Amino acid sequence: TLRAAVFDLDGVLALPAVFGVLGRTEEALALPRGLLNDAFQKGGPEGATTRLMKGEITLSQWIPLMEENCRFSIKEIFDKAISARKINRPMLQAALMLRKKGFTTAILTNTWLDDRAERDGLAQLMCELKMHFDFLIESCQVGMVKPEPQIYKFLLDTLKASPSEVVFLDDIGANLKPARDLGMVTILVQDTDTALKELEKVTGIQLLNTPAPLPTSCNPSDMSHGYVTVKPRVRLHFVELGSGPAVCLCHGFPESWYSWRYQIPALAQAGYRVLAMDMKGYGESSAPPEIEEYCMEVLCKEMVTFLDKLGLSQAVFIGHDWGGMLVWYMALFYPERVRAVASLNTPFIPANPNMSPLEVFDYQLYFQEPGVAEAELEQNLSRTFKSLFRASDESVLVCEAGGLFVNSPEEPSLSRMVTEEEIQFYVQQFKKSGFRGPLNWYRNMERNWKWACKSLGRKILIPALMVTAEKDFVLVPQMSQHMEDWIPHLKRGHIEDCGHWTQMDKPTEVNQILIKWLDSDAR
Amino acid sequence: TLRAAVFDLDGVLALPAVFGVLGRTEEALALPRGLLNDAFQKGGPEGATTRLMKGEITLSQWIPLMEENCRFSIKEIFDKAISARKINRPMLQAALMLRKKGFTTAILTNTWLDDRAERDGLAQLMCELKMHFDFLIESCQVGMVKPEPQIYKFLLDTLKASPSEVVFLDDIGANLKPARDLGMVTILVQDTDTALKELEKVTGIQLLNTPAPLPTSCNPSDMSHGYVTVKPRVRLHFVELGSGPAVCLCHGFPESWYSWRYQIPALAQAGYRVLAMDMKGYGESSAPPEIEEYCMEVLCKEMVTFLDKLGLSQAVFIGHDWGGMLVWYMALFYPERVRAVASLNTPFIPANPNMSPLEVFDYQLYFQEPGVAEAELEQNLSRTFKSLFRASDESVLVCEAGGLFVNSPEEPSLSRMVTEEEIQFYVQQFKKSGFRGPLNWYRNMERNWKWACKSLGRKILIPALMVTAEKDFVLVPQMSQHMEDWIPHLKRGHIEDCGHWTQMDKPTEVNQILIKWLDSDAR
Ligand SMILES: Cc1ccc(Nc2cc(C)c3c(O)cccc3n2)cc1F
Ligand SMILES: Cc1ccc(Nc2cc(C)c3c(O)cccc3n2)cc1F
Repeated sequence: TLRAAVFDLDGVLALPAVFGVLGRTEEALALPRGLLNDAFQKGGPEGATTRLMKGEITLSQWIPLMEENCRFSIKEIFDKAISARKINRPMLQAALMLRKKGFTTAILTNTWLDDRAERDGLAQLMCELKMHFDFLIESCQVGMVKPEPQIYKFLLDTLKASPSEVVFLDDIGANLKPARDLGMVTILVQDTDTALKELEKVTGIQLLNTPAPLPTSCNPSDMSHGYVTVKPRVRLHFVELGSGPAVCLCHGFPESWYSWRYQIPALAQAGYRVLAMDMKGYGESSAPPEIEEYCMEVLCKEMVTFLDKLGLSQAVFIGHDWGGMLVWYMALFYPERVRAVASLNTPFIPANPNMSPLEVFDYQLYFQEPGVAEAELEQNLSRTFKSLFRASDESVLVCEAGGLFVNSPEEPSLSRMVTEEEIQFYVQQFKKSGFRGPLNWYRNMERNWKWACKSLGRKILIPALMVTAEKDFVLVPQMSQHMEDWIPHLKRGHIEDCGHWTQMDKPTEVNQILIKWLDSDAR
Repeated sequence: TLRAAVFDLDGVLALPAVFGVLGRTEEALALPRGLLNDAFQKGGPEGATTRLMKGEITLSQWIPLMEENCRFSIKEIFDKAISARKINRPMLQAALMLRKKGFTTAILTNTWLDDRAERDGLAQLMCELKMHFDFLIESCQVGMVKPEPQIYKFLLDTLKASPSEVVFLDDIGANLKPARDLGMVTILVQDTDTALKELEKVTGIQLLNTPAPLPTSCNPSDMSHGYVTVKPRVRLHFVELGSGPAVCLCHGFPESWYSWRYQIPALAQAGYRVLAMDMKGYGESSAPPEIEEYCMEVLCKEMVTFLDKLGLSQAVFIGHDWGGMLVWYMALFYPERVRAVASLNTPFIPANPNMSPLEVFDYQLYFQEPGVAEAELEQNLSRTFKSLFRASDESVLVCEAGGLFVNSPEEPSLSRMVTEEEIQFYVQQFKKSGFRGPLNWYRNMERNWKWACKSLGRKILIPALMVTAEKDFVLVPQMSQHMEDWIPHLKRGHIEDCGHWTQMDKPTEVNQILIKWLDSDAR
């Protein structure tokens, strides 16, 4: 039985093949057939290309030697061919499905050491692909090349498997040949669909016509964890991924940086430097007990200090729920520090200066009395998160009846939005500080209103996005209707059949909405 | 006696004053004298400008109201005026000198909430200035304005000082008036030199004609600390500051991320995202005991994984000593991941394939035997660092005589390059893992040579800088003479009267050299 799948890069995981550009250049320039392909393979295992593929020489050293075997521009031809080569999405998807089902996956490729001025494009491609596989074996790093028999024995050694346990996929029959002679299952890849039919048939796993997959998530132990002391007793923790303009993600109640797990790899891949916060009172961030430590004024001031200490003059701020509330106040009180602002679910409603704030919000009154909601929420963490984190149809949820979970099961079923593993991550995070810090975010209504009244004559004029979730019953889309009065250039997004837990309910659409808005309005 | 100094921003810490552009526009457009200055102050404490300065309205909301009081472009005039306004360097220098001598320093300014498309320029200015002061009091954040008496009582309250203990500096006599009526020492700032003469006279501290100050350093507790697991038993720690292209700083033996303390704020201010590493075996990074864990191949592989996990397709790599050696091998084996490479002191010398590496390097033989050098180096950490970290003339330093510190004092004097506090930072870092991990970097000579021989046919063709230190007797400038044979486009820098500890010996020149090279060759 098969337990490992091995894929080539050029012509298998990445298309169009760089090999196929030599033939196209010949046809475009009306040169003799196979002229450029011949110059490329000139000298066989003794030639310039074999030296390049073994890592003896770099791509820039090879360009003049290739120009020789040819005797326009080889650099220009290869630059265009490398730029045009993109990830073969259905092939990646099939590799992803096999790994998910327990297969050890690997990429085995004949490649070079790229020192071209434009090497970054390829570096980015390899980075995106590699994260999805157990191993990446590059000819130029191992000083071995396909079809030499040693690279295959090296592949089996790294895989810790016998040939009969390995499916090997390649677009070059000659490179496929030694794997077969060893006893491996082999697929000659010409067109993707037929290759996948062959793969599906031999593995007994459905790979073709499969349902739309969820975006890539985060493994906590694989992330870069950052820590910033904003004041003597206050430290802020964040997860960081990517390069480009800074995008600060702000979760709600009772959440985590992990609530953005589906957005982090997507936003970093779209060209942003993502900073996913543990908001004050949560996870690895500090959780002081005092109520006043959680008023909007102090939270926003600490987020400014967080930027100060990291050396960031600005960040784009994206918030959900209480994070969405924070983000509107960052835009109103610190516009110089906010590149752009986006809120998921939380509308921006100016404070009524002629009315106190306490005058679907029975939840907020139950949360007022210190200790009451903490007692109920901390009693059984697994139950708390399983009851809370549910889609619109999964509804398991007043104050009065004396509690949030009065007519709720002791052992709720697992929502379709989460796995048992993901629930347990939240359980482990909440074991450190409990619910006091998180609940204090609701305990500053009067302070928050007083502070908000100072902004009543202002408008939000920096780039802004409001994202509504059709089926959020706490933060209803209708509550955002008058926002344009205060944010005239406000851009919008809307997600149908989406509950309160936007990021995990509808991750694909959240990502589509944010990336499109970031690229048009945030740089 | 004075213990606090308060500075205005416009016309004091930043020049030319934004107020002085109204008069220049009037003269350029041949408009009636004081026309634009009059429209600006129209309505007094009831006017549009007072509302803007109190934070009732944002700059973008104020532009149309100002256009009104005027009845070209107000936005255009202010955009140019804000862009032109730069930090008043000698004034900042004097504020820096007073704080160093125990003064509580603060900025008190009449400013606005900037929501302009180009607000970043000012956000960057405020960030650079603020880090150097105890307090920043902005009119738009406190809803109070100079010359109203409450802002002055608020300033005294934040300062926790009585008026007679405060020197207050302002370019507007009317704004200076209430501080004087309270009993504060006041300086009307017209020209900088005269203002500083007045400041020097009243404080009794030399501020004018003072020696060239060292670049801004790092306070460890004020930095963002990052942590990346590169493999099960290996975690890498780094300090991170700034935005822009990633610049990875790699220290030598027996050093720390803190060895780059003078480069971190300078490089971040020049527009780079600095990642200052604790190299494997050092500080908060993991220190496994095994020798093989420290061969160049594994170290370079882990640095690639560090980039993978942070989502960085490339970084510019800058190394000193053993970090300089690592950085040349990153360029040779991973060019796709290296934006540009720079080495301080460490030359690039290709391996001799016909000769073993063991055949000024008596230090390296003494370091070979596990436990010997650890015993001597760990015996007294304060003595180890005080003896090592010295300028070219301070020389307190064979193997034979049986030791590194044979004819060295038990209590060495403090080098001019370091403070007692800085030595103690290194002492505290080294208390965690000792010298085993650091010394293992010298214990892979044969493995490193074997790995290096695979690169003998390659050239370094990506952007590269070699920086030589005249008085480094281990890594002598003459050892770098043939480097061009392998790095043809190699750029150079040279530092005279500089010992082995380049960064702390000559910080100003290191920064000048790196920034100039980064801006021309690294983006
Ligand atoms: C159970 C529950 C209730 C409310 C919220 N979210 C919010 C968010 C904001 C922003 C609120 C708010 O601003 C006022 C009152 C209640 C609020 N509830 C989240 C929950 F998990
Ligand atoms: C005491 C001492 C000796 C040498 C070095 N630096 C180096 C750096 C490299 C890079 C070396 C090397 O490559 C071979 C042998 C010795 C080396 N010494 C640093 C010290 F603090």
